[PDB]
Amino acid sequence: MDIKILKDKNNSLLNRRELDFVVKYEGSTPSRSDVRNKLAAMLNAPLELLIIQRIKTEYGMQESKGYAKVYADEARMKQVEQEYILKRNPAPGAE
Amino acid sequence: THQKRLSVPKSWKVGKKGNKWISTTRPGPHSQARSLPLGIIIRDILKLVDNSREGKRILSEGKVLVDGIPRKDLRFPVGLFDVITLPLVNEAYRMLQDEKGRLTLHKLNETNVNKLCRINNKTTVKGGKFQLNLNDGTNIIGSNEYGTKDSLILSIPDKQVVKHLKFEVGNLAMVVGGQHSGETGKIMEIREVKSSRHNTVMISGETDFETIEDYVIVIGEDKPEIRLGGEISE
Amino acid sequence: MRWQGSSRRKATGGKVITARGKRKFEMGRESAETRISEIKRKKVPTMGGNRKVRLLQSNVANVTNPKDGKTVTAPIETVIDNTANKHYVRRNILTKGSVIRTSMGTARVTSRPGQDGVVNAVLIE
Amino acid sequence: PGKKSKSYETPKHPWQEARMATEVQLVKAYGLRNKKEVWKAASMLRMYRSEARKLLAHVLEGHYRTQSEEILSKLIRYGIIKSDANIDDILSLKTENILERRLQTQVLRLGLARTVIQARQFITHGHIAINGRKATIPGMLVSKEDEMHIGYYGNSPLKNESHPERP
Amino acid sequence: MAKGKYAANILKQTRKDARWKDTYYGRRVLGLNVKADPLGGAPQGRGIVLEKVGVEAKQPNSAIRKCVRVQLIKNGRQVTAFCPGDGAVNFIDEHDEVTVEKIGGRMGGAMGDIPGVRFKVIAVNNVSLNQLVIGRMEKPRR
RNA sequence: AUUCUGGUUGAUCCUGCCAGAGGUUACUGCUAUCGGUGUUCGCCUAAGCCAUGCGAGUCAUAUGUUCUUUGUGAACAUGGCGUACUGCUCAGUAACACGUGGAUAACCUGCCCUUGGGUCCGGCAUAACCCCGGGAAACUGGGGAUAAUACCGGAUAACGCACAUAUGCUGGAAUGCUUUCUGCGUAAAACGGAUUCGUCUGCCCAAGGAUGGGUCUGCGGCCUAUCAGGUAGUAGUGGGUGUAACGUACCUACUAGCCGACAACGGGUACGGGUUGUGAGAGCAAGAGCCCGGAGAUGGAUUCUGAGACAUGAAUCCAGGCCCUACGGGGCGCAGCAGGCGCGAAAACUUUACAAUGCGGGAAACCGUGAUAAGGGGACACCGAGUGCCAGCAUCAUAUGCUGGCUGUCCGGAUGUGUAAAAUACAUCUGUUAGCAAGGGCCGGGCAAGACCGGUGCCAGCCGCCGCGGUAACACCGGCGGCCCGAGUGGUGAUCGUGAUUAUUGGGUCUAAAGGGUCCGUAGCCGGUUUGGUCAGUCCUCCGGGAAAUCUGACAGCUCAACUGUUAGGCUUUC
Ligand SMILES: [Mg+2]
Repeated sequence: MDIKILKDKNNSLLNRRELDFVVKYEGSTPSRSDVRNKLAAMLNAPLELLIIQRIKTEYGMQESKGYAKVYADEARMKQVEQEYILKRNPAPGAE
Repeated sequence: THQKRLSVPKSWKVGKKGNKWISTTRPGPHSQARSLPLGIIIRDILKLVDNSREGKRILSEGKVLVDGIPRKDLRFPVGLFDVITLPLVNEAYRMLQDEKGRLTLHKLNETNVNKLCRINNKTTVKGGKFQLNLNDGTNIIGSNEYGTKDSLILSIPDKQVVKHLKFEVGNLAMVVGGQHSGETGKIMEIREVKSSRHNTVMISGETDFETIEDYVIVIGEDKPEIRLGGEISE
Repeated sequence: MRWQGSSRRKATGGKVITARGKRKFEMGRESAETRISEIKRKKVPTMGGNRKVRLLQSNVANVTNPKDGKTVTAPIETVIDNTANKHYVRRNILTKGSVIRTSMGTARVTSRPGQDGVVNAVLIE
Repeated sequence: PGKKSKSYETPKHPWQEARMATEVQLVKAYGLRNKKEVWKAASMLRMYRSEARKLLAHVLEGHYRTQSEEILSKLIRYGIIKSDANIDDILSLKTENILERRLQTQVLRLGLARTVIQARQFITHGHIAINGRKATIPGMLVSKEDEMHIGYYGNSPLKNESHPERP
Repeated sequence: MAKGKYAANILKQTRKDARWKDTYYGRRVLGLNVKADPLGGAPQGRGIVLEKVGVEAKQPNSAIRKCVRVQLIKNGRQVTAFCPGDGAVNFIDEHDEVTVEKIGGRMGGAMGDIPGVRFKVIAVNNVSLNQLVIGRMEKPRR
């Protein structure tokens, strides 16, 4: 599975990084944890800190849209991000 | 106090997508016809917050200012020539009406800049005051030098007078309606044509024409005193 | 309560068939007529928190001399006459445009007591 | 309300012998399925023809130049008319160009399948792609620029050239 | 029919009066069709069969046309209904529930050599009488 | 594609309709794999009646009380705001109701907005709680304690009279604001709450705006004469009354008008428009759904509360039906969402979630939301696909053959993307002997298809129309065969076109239906050449408008597609 990132705008009004990238996966659309693990090494973002909102794969060609995000605080994520995103994004040791 | 997707105003540039209501603007100081929500502005034009909840959060946390006033409500109206200031990037934007009568935003350079208003009805508050029918900011309750339609300029956020931009024959003028919106040009003849409706005005910039006095803004002496046009960012 | 809605035929006598009910904003109150008695008023409310003062009885007036422009309060004794109704003179009703009799002199009521809350009468010259 | 009626048209008398013969010949030649497909292709044809009539009535004005050039630019994009064409060339437009712009016709004349219906099944069964897009639509409307990049899909078995039914 | 420039009123009046001589427009505006027909604009109906009559055909032709006599429940209107197909009276008897529809003949009226009959059966006990005539459905015992 | 075909005749021309042929709409017979788009699915009968759940609730930074899971955590009470906005329905309404252009200098506005001020003394109930209950319930009593942005009382304005005082707007234009002050009657607030004591948010007030709504009038749009007079508060003047405000809206004195034959009054019908159907167009027909305005809440009247209502989740009574009762009494009306009975030709789940978009609540964190979104179900409308492909070989030229393999768009599975979470969709893989996935009408003419074989004998039947059968039925029934359409295909209405069969464009009227018996003659309508003047229709042009939506084309983006955004046009019209 392969990833290339294009847009990394940082919102000054919240102190978070907007991660936009193209998922050049092969065959099976990768899960959110796997895409987070791959996207972490591209910009030095921990799993608890790096957050992804969608890995949306298109028809036909094995290319997907990844709208990931980065925060300088997990409490900031819990204050801003929705609870379904926090559940959907597995924390270190999460259940 | 609702408004629907289809019956969105003609001055609202945002499309007709979604599900019925699109962010009902308050009563506010400005007219509802030439007004956009600050939530809709920050969620469509600038793209600093995508959700309505996150927009309400960022507004409520004192992060966006409208002429130095950090409004916490996402339904605040915006009129023409309004300045939005964001200190964290030094992003300055001005409400402008393009050639189709719609409201857009032009980016400015400096964070600190004046705002332009206009005179609409000079009344007399009791106490020897010449009330100018002000609607926003602070001002000066002045004298008979301040006539109707004089298009005063005032600082931000203290809103003190910078320069009385009184109109005469030949002075600059910006259109605020019709098919000539945004075609700023010099005044040619401001004729006080007596009639039951309202008077008229002659203006010619790039091309000459006749325009109505309620569709003219006295926006400068000979050149733009305010930062009229910067960068048209969607 | 009275109905002040637009209900009196069209121009011809064709009876107007109402398509709407008696709306709340078309309901007018009763003509609280004023007489010569103990000075009595009521703070009836109206639209938008505007409690209009309605007078009912009064034997005093604010007679206003026109010769010197001096306003002095003198008692009302009798309505001399009235152009509006020939019966209010007999009833001692105090409507605007009537003529009262005071201690200062004969005066004409120049204020509507049912809307003004006072009886302001101009002293006739 | 705001709903939509059909796209194609219908004959006033529905059993014209020579007209039905031409319809069956076009359907069998180009590998079509429905009579309404030919009807809708002729409806796009008469759309271009009616736009041509509306423009050619005036005989090109400050804004009619735009309305008369945008259609010609789009058709040169799609190539239904000649490359060195004018407004008037659209008036003499037959539906073979429209059927040619159909992707089944394009793949049939690109030699990616022996027969037209085999081109149909190859396009629908992911055997025809364009730069990674596994498009499965016979009714796809492609450009001349679109035509060159067309090929087998990288996942479909015909990308490997071992197919016996394939040439 | 005045051809002057300022004569639109006369042409409008004379077109207004001449329109009434058409049967269709006058009968549409006057509402004779809604007032007349038992179904009242309903495309089909539902009536209780009462009596069965094999009514005769026209003068040149010669035949017996099986026509049930049915009274509607929506309106209580008594009419005559023609039951088509071979074995037509075999699948319908007295006191049934049968859908009825117009025969669809001349001007919406009676069709063919059937005199005085304008309604036809289309289904007996909410099942298609055409399929019973064909032989793909069976008559319910209800 | 600006379309013709059969029928009256022994045969022709023709007037003339009938029927044929295409849409669309409603309903429906037969029948059937799937996806996409969104603005459809109890309108047409019953605006009939409703069991059940639910749809508006929120406020710890207003006050007050008991716990703790110690936290903007919950329960109770006083109190503020909100529920008058959305949502539904389409009865009434032929109307300033509506579309559209103006007006309000004739008016009200809680929330919101900016500037100018102020935020002053007090008084002290009554809540939950305590003690006792009454009551079948609905409801709800007494005594004891007490608080607030609760409520009451007091000081500095507005309101109305009369004045003098300078352009301040608008400007034909004061009648308003007013510098005003004068005296005469004549008023408000919570120095509340929190804090990081930085400040934030609230109360009163004045001016204005904005928002909401009332009022107002030029103009635009039904059938009807087998509907000719209608109107007395009706038409108007003065003075009043009430109103938020103008007003016969009501009252008084008076005048004798007002509308109508260029259609008043009455009947018929109808939610209006944006628009929709259809046609080459002129037109013609309907305006259920998406948006704007209107009205309605079982029929009806009346009223409280509020800035705003005569309130869809307020009351009161009458009519009407129904309902819980311990028989003393007490409720209810789904034209709010699913659902039920009834009704009929005539339509769904008593699913999911506040994730988003909005709304009210909160200072905030946030909570509620049958609004909204998400689905389930209904041959809704449109669009896109597939059930086959396939070389070689054979007869009766396209059917199963014989054989050869080959693909997975469909169906089933796996796994992840994915949504609030689902499902579909989406990607790889892989399941298939390509087998599971086609029907529907019709075959004499009109009209594309059989003069092939038995049946029946003016019978059974067919038949939009024409026309068939009493003995050789290409006609009818099974068969055989064939034809057209296509997950669709027919039926009956309707309606448009056909049809120049309503004709201004664009028809006829000697003999086919049709010139009035003749004639005189008003409104209407049509009008000589000609000089002089105007420019109202008209003409070119300008400026204010004519909401979006839907329409057309393209671009951009959904895989093509329809569809969403930008944009150039259209309509909006005919001010
Ligand atoms: Mg009140």
